[PDB]
Amino acid sequence: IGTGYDLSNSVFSPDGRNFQVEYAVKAVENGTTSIGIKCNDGVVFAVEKLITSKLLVPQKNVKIQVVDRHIGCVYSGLIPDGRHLVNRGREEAASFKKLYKTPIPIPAFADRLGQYVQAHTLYNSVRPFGVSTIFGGVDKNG
Amino acid sequence: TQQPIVTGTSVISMKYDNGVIIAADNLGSYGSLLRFNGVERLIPVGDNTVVGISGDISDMQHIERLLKDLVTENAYDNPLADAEEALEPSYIFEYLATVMYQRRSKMNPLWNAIIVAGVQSNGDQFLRYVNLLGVTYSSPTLATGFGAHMANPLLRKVVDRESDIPKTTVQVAEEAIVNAMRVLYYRDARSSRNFSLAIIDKNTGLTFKKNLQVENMKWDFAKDIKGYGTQKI
Repeated sequence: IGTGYDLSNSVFSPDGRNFQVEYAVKAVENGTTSIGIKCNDGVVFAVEKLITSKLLVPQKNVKIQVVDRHIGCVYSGLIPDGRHLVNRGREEAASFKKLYKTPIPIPAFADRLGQYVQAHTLYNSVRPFGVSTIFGGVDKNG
Repeated sequence: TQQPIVTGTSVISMKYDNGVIIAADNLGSYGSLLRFNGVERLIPVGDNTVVGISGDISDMQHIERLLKDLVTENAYDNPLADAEEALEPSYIFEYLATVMYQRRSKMNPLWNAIIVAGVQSNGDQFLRYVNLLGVTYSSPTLATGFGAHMANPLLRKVVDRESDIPKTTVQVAEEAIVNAMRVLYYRDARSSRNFSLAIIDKNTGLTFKKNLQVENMKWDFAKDIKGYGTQKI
């Protein structure tokens, strides 16, 4: 019973959902296609870059971004939010390497990004991320 | 750092027609004690830069971490990190000198002397110096510590002015560097026999020779020296 539960972030609808998160998911569904494939001893990322016009310089406007020297990240949705997320991930990896010397593990980096994105769904003062991110790489565990 | 503890002694370097040579021993001195044998004081950056660091070893490790992080952050969002946008020696030296001057002005400096040696993209030899005070100067021959007093005059006999740089070859420069290292091992108490040497050549690239040693040591004349003067036998 009620209405307007989708007008504010981190507000629970009577069913128990966060409609702003699902609207962000709708925004990511509108984005271009991007895939990741885990092989035996590594990972591969691929992305489709829509040629809006032939005035675009080919092989430029890159979409895949490198974190540390062993993490790859691609995202579908609002590209600037993906750049924000990879910047935060680079900061997290830099802090981890500074304190522990070893390059950040992939599960650790994933949990860092997840906690950041989750904290972006705890307050009505911030908008949820408008990207879905496929990332990963190789560490000591494979 | 307010007081240096574990220290490195000297770093020597000289230009030559096709690039630069740099050298530094592998000694970590605990004041008057030569505690750590085998400590690399030459840090290679990319394939075209070498940073020789003398002084506090902890601050040297900090500078190593900073250089590695700079290399990492240069690869970020850069498709030309391999070439045309790779880290140049001038960029690295400017960053290092800015850091040194800032830490000086905050009254907490990095107790180090740094010599940046490399070849630019257009083939020009880059050789520059910075210290805990932020003083920056360039010369065809650059040395720190005891090398600035003893190794410098020898190397300057090879290259006394910029006109002599095209004449000097890699063999002559390497021989001069090895002779200066031998002289330093002779007359420096805080020096070691083992040293490493980097050659940045605009054609062959980066040559990094480790575990080098001082050889051909004249010590025979010591057997004929008897007494503090008056003593005959």
